[PDB]
Amino acid sequence: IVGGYNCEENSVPYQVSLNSGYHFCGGSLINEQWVVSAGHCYKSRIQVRLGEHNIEVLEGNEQFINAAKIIRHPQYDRKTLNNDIMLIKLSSRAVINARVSTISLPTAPPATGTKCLISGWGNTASSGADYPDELQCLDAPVLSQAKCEASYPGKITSNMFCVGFLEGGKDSCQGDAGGPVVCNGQLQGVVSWGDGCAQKNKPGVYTKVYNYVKWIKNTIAANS
Amino acid sequence: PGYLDSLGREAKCYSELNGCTKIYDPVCGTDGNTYPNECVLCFENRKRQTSILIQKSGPC
Repeated sequence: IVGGYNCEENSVPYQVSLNSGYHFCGGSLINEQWVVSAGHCYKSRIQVRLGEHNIEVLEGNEQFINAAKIIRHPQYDRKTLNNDIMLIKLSSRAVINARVSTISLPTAPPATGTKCLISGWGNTASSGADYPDELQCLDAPVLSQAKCEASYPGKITSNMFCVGFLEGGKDSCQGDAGGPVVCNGQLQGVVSWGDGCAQKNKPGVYTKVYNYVKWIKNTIAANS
Repeated sequence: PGYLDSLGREAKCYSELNGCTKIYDPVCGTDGNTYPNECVLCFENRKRQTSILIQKSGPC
């Protein structure tokens, strides 16, 4: 997260990390036993960690839970990053408390101007390498379909949308993929891609979770 | 392991969008720099017209 701030303790209880040897993506707890992340975050083995604030110094509410089942969207497209979404079934039920709890799916597609909260342990520098210990938060609005298509001509599918600033300086960055975009208590987006991080007229592009609400519940149901 | 045996490989990127995935999946360039993922090394070689190869996956 470039140009964000340290999340308040208990402000993003739904934030998880995906781990393989290191911190490689984020995710969102959407059920006591299920995480939603990006398709490009797929690996054949993933350890999910829940309740982290500082990713290097244990604070004591962390839960470490290996993935039982790792399901990349079946129409995931590596060329276009269309259907950049993934479900992880935790091998055990998360224990729910103040530091660990679920976030609602969206009941309607994203609205232009809506305030969203973006979070993650990805790069804080648009130039070089500044990976933080402390979980990072960004307030950023949903941008019009027109500004999004102008910024990424012919590359924005109906399963993507833009959140951030055309002025640059504030964005998700490498290490944030799979992380949440929460607007009005609903997971409207997953961190997916962009043209660098925090560049002028190159806001982040996010998977539009609303379009996957039916596939998410159906896939959870079939694997419960 | 002499020069020819130790040569780097070309960054190969599948995504066609003038941008990169925001995963952290580091690679080590023949320049000794860690690139946050292969797409970002491809993008960087294209932008600056450089030929930084991958010595190996992971950080340097």
